[PDB]
Amino acid sequence: MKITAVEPFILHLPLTHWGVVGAKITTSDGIEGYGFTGTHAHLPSDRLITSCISDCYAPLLLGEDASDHSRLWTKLARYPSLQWVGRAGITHLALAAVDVALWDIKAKKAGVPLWHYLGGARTAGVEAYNTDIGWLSFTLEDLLAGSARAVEEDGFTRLKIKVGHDDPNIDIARLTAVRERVDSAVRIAIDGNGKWDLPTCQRFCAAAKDLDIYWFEEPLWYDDVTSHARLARNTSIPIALGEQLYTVDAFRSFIDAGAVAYVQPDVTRLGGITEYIQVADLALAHRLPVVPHAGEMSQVHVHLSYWHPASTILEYIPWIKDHFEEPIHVRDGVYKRPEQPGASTTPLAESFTRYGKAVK
Amino acid sequence: MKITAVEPFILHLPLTHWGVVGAKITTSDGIEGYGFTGTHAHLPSDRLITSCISDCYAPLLLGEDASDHSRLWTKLARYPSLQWVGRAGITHLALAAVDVALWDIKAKKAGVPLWHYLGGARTAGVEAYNTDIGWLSFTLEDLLAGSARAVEEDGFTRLKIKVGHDDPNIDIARLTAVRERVDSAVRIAIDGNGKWDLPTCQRFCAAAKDLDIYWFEEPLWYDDVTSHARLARNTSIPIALGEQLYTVDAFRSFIDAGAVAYVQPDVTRLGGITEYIQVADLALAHRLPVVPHAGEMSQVHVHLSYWHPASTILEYIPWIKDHFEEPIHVRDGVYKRPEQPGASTTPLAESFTRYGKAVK
Amino acid sequence: MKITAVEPFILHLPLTHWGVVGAKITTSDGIEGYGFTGTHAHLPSDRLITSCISDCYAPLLLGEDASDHSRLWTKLARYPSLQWVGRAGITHLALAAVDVALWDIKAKKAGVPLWHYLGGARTAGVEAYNTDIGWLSFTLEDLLAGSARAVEEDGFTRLKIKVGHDDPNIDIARLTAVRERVDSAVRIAIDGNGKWDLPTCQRFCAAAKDLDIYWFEEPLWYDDVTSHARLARNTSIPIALGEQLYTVDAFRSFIDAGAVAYVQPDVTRLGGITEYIQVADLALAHRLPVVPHAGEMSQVHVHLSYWHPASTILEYIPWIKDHFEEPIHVRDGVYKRPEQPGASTTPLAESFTRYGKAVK
Amino acid sequence: MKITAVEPFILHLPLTHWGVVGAKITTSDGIEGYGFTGTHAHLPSDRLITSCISDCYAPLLLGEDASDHSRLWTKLARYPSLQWVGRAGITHLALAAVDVALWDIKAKKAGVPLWHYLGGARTAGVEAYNTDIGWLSFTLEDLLAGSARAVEEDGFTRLKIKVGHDDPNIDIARLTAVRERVDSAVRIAIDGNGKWDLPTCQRFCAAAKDLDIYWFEEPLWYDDVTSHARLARNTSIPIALGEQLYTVDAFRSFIDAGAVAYVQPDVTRLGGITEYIQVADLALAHRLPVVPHAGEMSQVHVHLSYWHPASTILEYIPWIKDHFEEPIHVRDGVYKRPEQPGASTTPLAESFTRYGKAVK
Amino acid sequence: MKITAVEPFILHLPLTHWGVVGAKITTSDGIEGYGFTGTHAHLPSDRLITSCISDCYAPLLLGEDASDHSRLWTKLARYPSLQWVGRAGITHLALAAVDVALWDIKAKKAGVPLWHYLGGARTAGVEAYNTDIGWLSFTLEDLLAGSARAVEEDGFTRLKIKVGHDDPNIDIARLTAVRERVDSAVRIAIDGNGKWDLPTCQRFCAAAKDLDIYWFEEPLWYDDVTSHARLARNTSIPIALGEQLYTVDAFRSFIDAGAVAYVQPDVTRLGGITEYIQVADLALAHRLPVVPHAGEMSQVHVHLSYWHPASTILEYIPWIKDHFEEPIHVRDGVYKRPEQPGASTTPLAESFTRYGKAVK
Ligand SMILES: [Cl-]
Ligand SMILES: [Cl-]
Ligand SMILES: [Cl-]
Ligand SMILES: [Cl-]
Ligand SMILES: [Cl-]
Repeated sequence: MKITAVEPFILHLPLTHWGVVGAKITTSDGIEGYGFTGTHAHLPSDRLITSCISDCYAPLLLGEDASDHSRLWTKLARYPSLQWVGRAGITHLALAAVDVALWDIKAKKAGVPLWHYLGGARTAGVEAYNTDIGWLSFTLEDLLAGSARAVEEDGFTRLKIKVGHDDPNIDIARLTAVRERVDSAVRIAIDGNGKWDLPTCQRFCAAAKDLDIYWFEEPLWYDDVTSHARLARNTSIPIALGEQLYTVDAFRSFIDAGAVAYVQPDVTRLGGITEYIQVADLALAHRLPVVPHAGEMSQVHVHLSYWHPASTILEYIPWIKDHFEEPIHVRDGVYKRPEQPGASTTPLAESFTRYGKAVK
Repeated sequence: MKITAVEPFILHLPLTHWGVVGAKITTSDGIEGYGFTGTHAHLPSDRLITSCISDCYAPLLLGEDASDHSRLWTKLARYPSLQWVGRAGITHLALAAVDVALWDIKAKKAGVPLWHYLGGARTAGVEAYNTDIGWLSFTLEDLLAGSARAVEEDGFTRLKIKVGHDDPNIDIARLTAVRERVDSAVRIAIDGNGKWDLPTCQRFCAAAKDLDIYWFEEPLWYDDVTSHARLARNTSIPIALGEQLYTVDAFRSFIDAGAVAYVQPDVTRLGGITEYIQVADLALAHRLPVVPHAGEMSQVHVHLSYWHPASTILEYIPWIKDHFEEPIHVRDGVYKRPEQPGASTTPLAESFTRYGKAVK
Repeated sequence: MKITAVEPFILHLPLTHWGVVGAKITTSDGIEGYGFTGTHAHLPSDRLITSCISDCYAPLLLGEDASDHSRLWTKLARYPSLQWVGRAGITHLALAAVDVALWDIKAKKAGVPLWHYLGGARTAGVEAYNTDIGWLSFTLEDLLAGSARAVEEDGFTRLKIKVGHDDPNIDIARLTAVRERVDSAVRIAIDGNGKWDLPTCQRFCAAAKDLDIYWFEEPLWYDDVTSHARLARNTSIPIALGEQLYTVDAFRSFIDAGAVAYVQPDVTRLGGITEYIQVADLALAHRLPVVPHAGEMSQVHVHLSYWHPASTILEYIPWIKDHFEEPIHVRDGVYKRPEQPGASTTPLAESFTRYGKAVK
Repeated sequence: MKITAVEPFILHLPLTHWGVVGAKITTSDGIEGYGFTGTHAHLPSDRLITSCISDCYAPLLLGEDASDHSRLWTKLARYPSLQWVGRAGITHLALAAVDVALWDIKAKKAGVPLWHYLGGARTAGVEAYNTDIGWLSFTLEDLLAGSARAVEEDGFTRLKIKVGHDDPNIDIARLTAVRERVDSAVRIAIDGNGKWDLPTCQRFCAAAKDLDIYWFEEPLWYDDVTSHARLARNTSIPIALGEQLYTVDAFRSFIDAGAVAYVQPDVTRLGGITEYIQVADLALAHRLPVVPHAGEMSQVHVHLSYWHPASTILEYIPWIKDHFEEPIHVRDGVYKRPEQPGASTTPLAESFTRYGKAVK
Repeated sequence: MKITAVEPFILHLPLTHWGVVGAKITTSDGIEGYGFTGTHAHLPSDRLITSCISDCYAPLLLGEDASDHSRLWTKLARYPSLQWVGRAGITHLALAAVDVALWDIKAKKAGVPLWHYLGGARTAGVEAYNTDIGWLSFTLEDLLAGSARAVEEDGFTRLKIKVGHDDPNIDIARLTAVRERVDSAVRIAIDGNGKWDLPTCQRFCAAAKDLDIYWFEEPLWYDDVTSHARLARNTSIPIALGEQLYTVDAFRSFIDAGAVAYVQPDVTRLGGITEYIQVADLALAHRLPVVPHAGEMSQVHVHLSYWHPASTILEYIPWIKDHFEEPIHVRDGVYKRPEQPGASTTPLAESFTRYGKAVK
């Protein structure tokens, strides 16, 4: 159906805030689709994304058939003046938001949740891992208490804990303490957020040999394929990355080099669901697991991980879920399978009233 | 909707015959989907495929929601007793037929042609190349006359000519004659159908250095990645292959080795549209062109090439088109964009009446 | 001598059953040869193999000199309509059965067991490893009791234990318990049946560093060479595979990549003895050991491992041996050397009466 | 000296227009530095860059010592909320403008042209190549006349001609005609602007074997390293690229892979002069020539090429030079060495009056 | 049957002479097997081989079952004191003679020619190439006359011509003259007998670019794998080698490095038929053609090429054929298929009488 309106929006949601920055696209039948990227919720930079949506993309969308999501992806991504200042960064993040909104429309029009629209479920239950208990800012005391709570009270058996102290031996100590505190059958991944260099990572990985580390996410600088490839060969600890990669080309470079074992596409960083599927298919071809980064707090990725056969487990951070018409939900470490039509990107009406910010 | 019947069929269509061997799948709403593989039309081997469909796959399909095409692909592909004698060959070809039928249903239920269902057109016109004028059995005078007719009367600007004489210099002579006869603006690809070894191909490619060969399809043994990689490095002539590869895994091996430049998935050889899309996405990640082999005489591939953004040109062989509810059609070297709901796999009643063969 | 009859057969033998699916080939002198592949004993899929034998291969065999086993291998394997839907899967499994039957005839006509026909014994005793005590379905209690019995009562000093729980630490625990229970001089190989991905295998292999694992069979997806190559470089635990590979080309890809150390051809998966010997010679060239997978429960492989100089040890599963005219036999962990003319593929006459199933 | 103001500006200069989009930075002593990126001059996208400068970077610059250009590069590039939506694209282009402005200030305060500030001249004369005669839009007669005029009347001995027709043989025809028209001592580089795929490029390069092509710029997709590496090995024609690469990391990937011989950093695409120097030093380490792309129409690059010892020749496009206080000037194919203090980025008042656009 | 005698022999046959140096092995049933290596017919070095046979191998053979050819190969090859001074050279050449004799016995006892014993014919006719017209010692006029006679009078369509002048341009001149004289449909391979170094070969191959050279045999030093690999990548001319390689290990090194395309095992250099088959199987795995070198003047290789499916064409040199009970025979460029029981290694009585030399 024809697109009749494209309206950007900015929500600043409490955890200082997570930025949900995106597009509401309306079609002639009254269906409204939502898509968004994720930000640090600084208004002036959020507005660069919304300005791209309203000022650059909206004119390319109005009057077009929203059903043509593949064709429209290319129309926007390859628009010469925009790709000139793009292929990555703010134009690509704005593209992601539009793309997700178009898929939300497709599934809504079909009257089904996105995982069903795409071809059905590949599992009866997508297992979750809890990231929210693992932030680097936590004292050891608080890291331990939250980890224990997640496992002993909330039924998680998979956690992700941040590392990245200047001296990685501090992280060895923290992880050692967590390993002593929780049951051995708890899986523990770690995440360095690109903080360390190759030699630092080599030493840390050797020192972590007995800690049963599930994966090491973003150990090295985001755009440095070779360091990751060298690290992967130097340790048995699996390397995970993808959060920060904007394109299928970047994923191909990392995957083909053996620089990543756990592939982490993100519809808010790549060009939406469209480019996500391309990367997930690339991972499938290599028989590598797809574990997407929660740039949208898993609101979209729950669908993709219920559907795409290379998927395994799914990141859980509960910050924003209750602000959506269909919150993600985890019970005893398993994601509920979505039921509502669309991609569960639709915020509650009150979310705009309470947390919305002016785009201009 | 629930699957209520699965009926295999065999057509032996004249050009000595082309085998259209597949499945008609009916759902509770009365919609009928068709999918098929392509064979040499020998009844006893055709019946191995249909028996797999009726005796092995039908029990796994009846009562299932046809909408769940992704889940059902896995259910059939990974059924233990079947994959034990599978992963390639008969079982995988039967899987392809089923998968295509499920996608035909999906697009029929949506009321749109498959290319539109998938997200819209990536081009206003898919250019064709004529393979039917180039068979190795043609005398030089007939090769010349047909090549010239296709170009000068029928408006093709792209041809594919078979090679594969025991002495490749005979093929050099034939191609030299065609090049002299037709305008220089005619693109001419060639196809060896896996007939030669590496050294033979090295010599031939060097001898063809001035013939402006667009690509060399299946120069070497189908399962030999390394020979293709070595050939690709030894010549500037691009290598095309894929029509004999059964799995995404095989395509990954060839693509990552630099053993193929023109990637040729085939929904009749891979596991249908489902696996085709995975391979096309893999090619996209490498920025390689997707030019599918006409194992279904382009009835399905016309949709996929109109849609998938890595697609370029499309093989044309006119043998069976007139036996379909929506025949492919090429005018002035360009494929007509399909209009009818479905994947244009539905044959006419006359085809079954005149050319249908008993499956048991 | 001329082939006068080709008759497929299906036996379902108790361990729910193992399928012995093959061909009985009769020559003009009254000699009858037997060859077979192995299946899960599901009648409808077994019949695809027998239908290939009767409907496609028999016409190509009747009247031919059975002595010409090499020429006939090519005649069947490369028959255009069949290789079109082959190179792997059901056509290739049917080929294996025919090939083995032809070799059984050759040795029977010569009046000697196959290992002697081929050129004599390379060892005085082929050592066995017991797989039958190691199934993944066994409780730890039963795994321990059977392992202990095999070693302490039955004289095995080599075992193979299955792994592949979703959490490999469960397999670490099981193997740790077995290692504690049996003497240190017991060799223990493991087998994952392609269940895990690369990062999972890396972690498991590191965690198994002190368990003295003899080899790790099929750790990764069967058609994924690169993951196996990366794993092999990441651990000192040797990688074994081949059970699932249909062709010499696939073996070459794995072997040349350093993706396999223990080479496991199988006459029931490859194209019979003919293709087995090619793969064993390929392994010999690389000075790698040949340890064939018991797809025929070692009835044929006992001959090949007594003869081929790259051979080392031999898998033992006792399910079907007593149904043959010359059962394999293991005493104190050593295979008896076969005595009877042929390839010990001939079932007892009563086996057909008791366990035979109609092919049509 | 302390930064007291940061003012973005947008110029749309006629050649349909070239966008000069940047920042004027004022220090407490009244010195004004100018820096800019280059765009297609579409106001709504230009404003994304200026908004980043005013809304995001200005608060990080005001009150800082402009002398600290290295520290300030890092402060802006790594500001967490900005790098989160950056590392490339809009934020990085805005960073480039700021960085160039700070270097302009540095050289102005020193009272010398930038090439002198940096350490003096590596050559008595930087030779130019004329790009402006070679646009793909030119008819053959106009391509010929302009190429000949540049050489025979204006004293150029180096040209760059666009390629990129759908059929590269049209480009072969055009280049053949130019080669026949002009003296053999004229160097002719070509530029495909990322239009073709690997196989197309292989065929074209082989067809251009006798045309004495100096380099082939951007033959392939900008983010595809492997295709460039494979092409570079397949032809003797040198590959040039860099004008679309945003980071030193991307340049390292291409250079180390042997995917580029002529390295083309651009201060308007990389993070200014600061990052340009890093890339030029990387090229120097590989003994590869540095030939920067004219994203700033060589106003800045004339300094960098006069100075950096890996520099060779310099692109010339005359579109905007007359709008600057110190226009580039080429006589007899040689660039004039800049004389005025600064980086020759200061535009004339008339340019703002006639071609300036409102940023908000 | 038990071996009752082992008698070495030396024949110096005229073409200055070719040395046929080997073993006659008698079994208890009176069957006599013959096998031999090929030498330059210098008596004192020939006697080293015969002394190894009589003094070292005979004691290991007497009383053994000749049927056990595989076991006996190992017994002799690995005898510690012998392998200590072996693995190549004299001991291995003597081993070859013994091995061939045992296979001759095997086929004689079976009452069939060796190609039939091994499993039947892979072709209706093995094509020959004439080497005897191409010796480096021939003047150009004699090279021309003989090449033309072979083609125009004797019906050869395949020739091999020696190269190896100090200045390879003399060889270019000779080959150019032959190419001008004979029809273009004549295939012409060349052979340098290890005379040149890598750079010399690179220049020669480039100079031969238009001479349609079928293969370049032994271009480089026999034990230098890397030079061959580098040459093979530098030219389209195929590299052939193997006639100087003693072991399967050496062949594996060359084949896996891409240093050979035409694989040339020789039963007189490798350890007989036994090792030849291993190498032929290795070549088959790589889909490379097997074209054995005539160290036994094709008396044995005619069988192996009629049988082994990787075989293609066969070298022809007529020097010694008339001295055998079953001479090779070539008519119209095709080898006669052997008919007599055995491996056609049995010499005529006259050969011993006229050309036999005392071994002690
Ligand atoms: Cl996982
Ligand atoms: Cl194309
Ligand atoms: Cl072993
Ligand atoms: Cl230069
Ligand atoms: Cl050949």
